[PDB]
Parts: sequence; structure tokens; C-alpha cells
Amino acid sequence: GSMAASLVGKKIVFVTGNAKKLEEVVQILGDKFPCTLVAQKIDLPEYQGEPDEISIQKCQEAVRQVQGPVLVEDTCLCFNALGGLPGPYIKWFLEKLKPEGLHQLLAGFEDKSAYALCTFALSTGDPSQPVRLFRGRTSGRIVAPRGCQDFGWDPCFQPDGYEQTYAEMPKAEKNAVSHRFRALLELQEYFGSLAA
Amino acid sequence: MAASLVGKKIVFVTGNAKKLEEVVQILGDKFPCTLVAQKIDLPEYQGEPDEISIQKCQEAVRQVQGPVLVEDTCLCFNALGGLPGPYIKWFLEKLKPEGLHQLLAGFEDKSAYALCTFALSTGDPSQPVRLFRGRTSGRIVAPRGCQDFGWDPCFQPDGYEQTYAEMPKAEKNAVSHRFRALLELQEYFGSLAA
Repeated sequence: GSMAASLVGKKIVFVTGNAKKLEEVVQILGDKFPCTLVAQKIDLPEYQGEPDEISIQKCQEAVRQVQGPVLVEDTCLCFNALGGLPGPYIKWFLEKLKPEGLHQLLAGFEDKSAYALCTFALSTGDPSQPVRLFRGRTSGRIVAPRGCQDFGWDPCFQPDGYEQTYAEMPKAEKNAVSHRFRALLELQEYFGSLAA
Repeated sequence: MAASLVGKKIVFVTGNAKKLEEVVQILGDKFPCTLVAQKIDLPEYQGEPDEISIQKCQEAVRQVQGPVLVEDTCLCFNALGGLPGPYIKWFLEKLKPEGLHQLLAGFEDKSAYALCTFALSTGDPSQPVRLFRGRTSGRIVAPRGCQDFGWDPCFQPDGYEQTYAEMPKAEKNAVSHRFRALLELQEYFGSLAA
């Protein structure tokens, strides 16, 4: 042991379908991240359950495919008046309702607050090794959409700190409060900067 | 397919004997197979309702390696494109019947439907899952009737001025999405082999 150290200098499969998502991650993790991430498209179910338990189940199924170290990502958009929903089901709700409809879903609630959540889940592919989760959250409010509508649910999410939606914000300012950047910082810190 | 299950055990994935009893009564005396209740651990998948039921059935087949029957229920708000749909369990838990109704406050359309899907496989790997569905159209309302009855207090079926929760059992049965689904399953086997 440790788990982190067992992975230094090793390939970790990052589940994704395109090289630019790998590049984003690799840059954020920085040059002292002491493992080799390799992108591969692995066919995984999508699960219902609480965010952590979905993340864990998806990473376990990835281990059954890969049988070696693997890294998966999941992102939730959680409305506080709805008890954290749509949460992990946000894709479906964005698809059916659009940004404008995501906001409209809150018309009956005075509390417009929300948070964006990214979870990365990592496993060595075992012994006997529990999945480890790395999370990032950003608080904000659901608003009538602003900004370019191509950017998923970003038009309807205004992060605390700002008067701009994620869609309106320039990428370098979104990065500074991003839920995904925050999750990846937890992953980076887990491994430390002393091994590479 | 049906012809091949006549006379044979089909596992019905459930946790209680009472749930098996309701289904066996609805299907009637000439249903030609023997339903056996078994609690089989199955994941809860995301997707369109048919996808989820097929994926669930296929996992049940992976585990039972023989005939199996699974059930799934959705509550589908038309203003929301049919959501919460297969995610109704979570919406109910967080929001309760009152908050389910409050979810539609910004939408003029309150119409909805209840969906029940039963999924059957023989267990043979080459044979595809068959679905049997029933739907009940209605509206989402401020809840009325006994709060213990799941999401029933907020669903008023078309043809009645009462919610599911308010309705006497016999009356609910007359329009029930679940009865409708089981009729299609009954019809698949037919009433000639028993």
C-alpha cells in the first residue's frame, strides 16, 4: 500500500469517447500526476440511486470490463428545493425540458438555489479494493437562461460569486469555480506531487 | 415462446407473497404457467421505460437462467415530456404527493399517465424480452385521500372525480394501469391451454 502509490507509473483507463476530454483532464491534473491516463470507450449502464452509489456501481462495472485500474466521471445538477433532484437524472430533464424548462420546473418553489456536482470514481481493478470517490461542488442558483444555448444546462446555472451564468462566463472564469476542476483537485491531492 | 412456458415455473421478481397473490388472481385460472415469487437483486437502470425493463429483465435472466417476469411502474407528466417517469420513486420520496403537484406549478398542462410494464423472458439467451404494458391517463392534482398510498393521492384518472387514493379498490381496478398491463400478459398466453 498505498492505493495511490500502487498506481504510480501505471496505466489508468479513463472512460470517455474523445481525446479532447482526456486532454482537459490531463492538463488539470498537471505534470506531477503520477499515472498514465488512457482514454477508452467502455460500454457502461447508467444507474439509479444516490450520486455516490451510482458512481460506485458504474466504477465496479468498469472494473468488470477492464480488470485493471479505471477512472469514471459523473455530473449531477441538484436543485435544493427538489431535495437534490434532478441530480443524476439531469440529462433526461435537460433533453425534455431545455434550459428554459429546467428553470420553469422551479416555478412553484421560492428557493432557486442549486449546486453542480462532479464525481470521479477510481479503482485499481482490485485485489479487494474499494472504489474511491473524488467530488467537487459549486453552489449557485437556477435562473432563466442566459448565454449561448449550445452549452448543455450551463445557461440556467448562475454560480455564487457571479452575475453571469456558466454559459455566459468565459471559460477561464468558469474554471475558477468549476465543480469539475474541484473534483479533479481532490483526485490530484490523493496522489500528491512527490512521485513525479 | 408462450407455447414453450406452458406448464413451467416462471420466477416473478418480488419481495412479498401478497404481491404474487394479486398478480395470480388478475391473471386468472387459465393462465397456463406457475408463477413463483423470488427476491432477486436487480439494479435500477436509467433510460426510456422500455429500455429499463428490458435491461432489468436481461439481468434477471443472467441471474435466474430460466423464465423470469419483472415489473416496473412510472408516473409520467406530459408537461415534462413524461418525466419523472421511471424516476418517480425518488421524486416521491423527496417531494411527497404535495411537492409532485407543486412541480407542475409553472405549467398549465397537468395531464399525466400511469404506466406499468411487465417484462418476460424464457431465459433462453437467443430469445428477446417481451413487454406487456398498461397506461391510465389522468391529471396531477393537489393531493386528496390517504397519504400512505404512494403517489396515488396526486393522480386523478380520467373518468373519475376522485384520486387513486380516494377511489375504492374495486373502482381503481377498473382503470388500473397494472390491470391493463396484466391483461396484455394474459392475452399473450391465451385461455386455451389450461
